[PDB]
Amino acid sequence: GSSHHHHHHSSGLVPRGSHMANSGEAPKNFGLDVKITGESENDRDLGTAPGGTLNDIGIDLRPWAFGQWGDWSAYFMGQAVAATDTIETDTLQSDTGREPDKSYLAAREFWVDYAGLTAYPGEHLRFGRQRLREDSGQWQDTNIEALNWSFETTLLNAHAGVAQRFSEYRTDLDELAPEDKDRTHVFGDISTQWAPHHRIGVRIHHADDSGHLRRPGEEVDNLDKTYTGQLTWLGIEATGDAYNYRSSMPLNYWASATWLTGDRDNLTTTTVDDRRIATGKQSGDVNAFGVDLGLRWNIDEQWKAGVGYARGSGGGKDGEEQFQQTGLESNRSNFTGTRSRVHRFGEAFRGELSNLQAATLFGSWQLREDYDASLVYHKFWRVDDDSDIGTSGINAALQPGEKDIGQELDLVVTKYFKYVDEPSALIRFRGGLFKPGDAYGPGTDSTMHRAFVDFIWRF
Ligand SMILES: CCCCCCCCC/C=C/CCCCCC(=O)OC[C@@H](O)CO
Ligand SMILES: CCCCCCCCC/C=C/CCCCCC(=O)OC[C@@H](O)CO
Ligand SMILES: CCCCCCCCC/C=C/CCCCCC(=O)OC[C@@H](O)CO
Ligand SMILES: CCCCCCCCC/C=C/CCCCCC(=O)OC[C@H](O)CO
Ligand SMILES: CCCCCCCCC/C=C/CCCCCC(=O)OC[C@H](O)CO
Ligand SMILES: CCCCCCCCC/C=C\CCCCCC(=O)OC[C@@H](O)CO
Ligand SMILES: CCCCCCCCC/C=C\CCCCCC(=O)OC[C@@H](O)CO
Ligand SMILES: CCCCCCCCC/C=C\CCCCCC(=O)OC[C@@H](O)CO
Ligand SMILES: CCCCCCCCC/C=C\CCCCCC(=O)OC[C@@H](O)CO
Ligand SMILES: [Ca+2]
Ligand code: NA
Repeated sequence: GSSHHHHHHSSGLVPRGSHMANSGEAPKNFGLDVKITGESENDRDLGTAPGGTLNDIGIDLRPWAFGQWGDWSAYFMGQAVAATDTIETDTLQSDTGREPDKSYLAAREFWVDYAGLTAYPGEHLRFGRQRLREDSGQWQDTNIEALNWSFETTLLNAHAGVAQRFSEYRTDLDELAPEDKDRTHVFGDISTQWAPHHRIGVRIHHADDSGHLRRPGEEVDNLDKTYTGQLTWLGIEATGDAYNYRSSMPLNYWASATWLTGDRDNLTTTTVDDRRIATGKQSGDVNAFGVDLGLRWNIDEQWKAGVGYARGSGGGKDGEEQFQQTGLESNRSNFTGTRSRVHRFGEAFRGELSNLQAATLFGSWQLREDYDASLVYHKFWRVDDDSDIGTSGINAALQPGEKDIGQELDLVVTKYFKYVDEPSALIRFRGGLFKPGDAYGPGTDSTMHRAFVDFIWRF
């Protein structure tokens, strides 16, 4: 069930001979996930700077081990990558002692788990570097060192945990991103299925930085923090089979509203002879708000379509209304109603919900467990046209006073195999075409793309 070590993986594949493939089989003690990935990307800086283009291939091997003894269990998954350039073989990868190598080894997960606090198999406590994920992917979808308690039953779901990055556990990245250094996350949620297939819930997340900012006069480089924060996200979420590709209902929906409160100390800098020097810091409250809404029409067993709107506040008095996400999110979810997860704000733009408004349209198709396809359109705007947006897959400056971020068309197409009841492999095309709007200004490329083919096999 939900405690299975691959439960959260987007692939949704089942190895031949596993207990999940046939319940008469014993749980596997080991396996191998093999991934071959090609990536073409051009041009992430919209032509404004040298580099930013990829046309490259790689292999990513992920052996894993699992043991189970009464209420105790334990899991390890390693990772070895070899590629022709530094492509993305991992949708959850650290965004980048921060220069990745073409080839590297990593310890992806390593945890121990105790399920004995209660008799519910959906209840367990997990300690170590582990996959944390909730269904929207907008709060947590990452591998991180954590102590996390899960409780999943028919009428009640709840979770609580703490997490913090201490290393990347990678042979090529020796340092943490500044945003992660000394940042502790505590989180939890409670929800209930108040009617068959409809859930309502509350969610909380708190991030606290124990690190310090550079002092005035000190040089500032890319490994220093830009701010320290104490931030709390408090949300309400309602869903009707939002992320369930097997739904029986004719309509599926999601609605969430999140209030971000707390305080940030923002480092100030100036440039002095081509160098960046700290000049001080300024504190201020944050009082910001995010919303994501979606409606999906299940037209028949195979065809679906829908619409989405999301907005993360921006700007405001001393920047207090600048919404931002936890930093643990992927923003990838099954929001098109298929077995494949899709980036909620574009495979190319990869928007974070921060000073950003997005309108989305999608269609999808699927056949049994054998195929799926999704076509997604997005239009993006800034909320406050004198404030930055958050992270994105585009490295180009925004022009003050322009709200038109751009538009994007994405296509995902997947074949599952090894008709197959429980597939053990897949081949997927995932592409996004991004058309920058007026916020990107003159001299930028008219279009940009990011496209992948992935072949994944689980043994
Ligand atoms: C404590 C904080 C970090 C978590 C530590 C987790 C380390 C776990 C790495 C282990 C991988 C899974 C299997 C190890 C034990 C397997 C074992 O000998 O089981 C006995 C038998 O059932 C099969 O060999
Ligand atoms: C090993 C480190 C532990 C850190 C966390 C401390 C745990 C303290 C005890 C927690 C208990 C949580 C269970 C509460 C809910 C139980 C429940 O609703 O019913 C359980 C019962 O009906 C079935 O056996
Ligand atoms: C229902 C089963 C799913 C069917 C899947 C069909 C796959 C279609 C794949 C198509 C890929 C390439 C599409 C053309 C690219 C056009 C393009 O880049 O235009 C750029 C230009 O318009 C910008 O001004
Ligand atoms: C259902 C069909 C959907 C897509 C159909 C159109 C064709 C898709 C072509 C694939 C594009 C992904 C781009 C990355 C592929 C890997 C790549 O560029 O390899 C470069 C080399 O092999 C290394 O030099
Ligand atoms: C700009 C986008 C277009 C406008 C969209 C407007 C959408 C309005 C937002 C939807 C509100 C969600 C209502 C909650 C759903 C669950 C509900 O109604 O009650 C849950 C239970 O009854 C609790 O027992
Ligand atoms: C343009 C983008 C916005 C479109 C989506 C807006 C709507 C999002 C969904 C939110 C609320 C819909 C109302 C919930 C209805 C479900 C419900 O209460 O069912 C009642 C119960 O009897 C079910 O069996
Ligand atoms: C279920 C039957 C098949 C799916 C039904 C339609 C859903 C798929 C359509 C999605 C994306 C394709 C591109 C749409 C272009 C949108 C566009 O240009 O919007 C107008 C533009 O002025 C900006 O608002
Ligand atoms: C089948 C279609 C159903 C879904 C319709 C789309 C979803 C709701 C659209 C409503 C509002 C979102 C658009 C906000 C636009 C704000 C805006 O353009 O501000 C900046 C403006 O100066 C243009 O650059
Ligand atoms: C019904 C299908 C609609 C087609 C439009 C989908 C847009 C998202 C996909 C993005 C880009 C094109 C995908 C096909 C392969 C692209 C590719 O290999 O580009 C090579 C690159 O060197 C282009 O110069
Ligand atoms: Ca470039
Ligand atoms: Na339990």
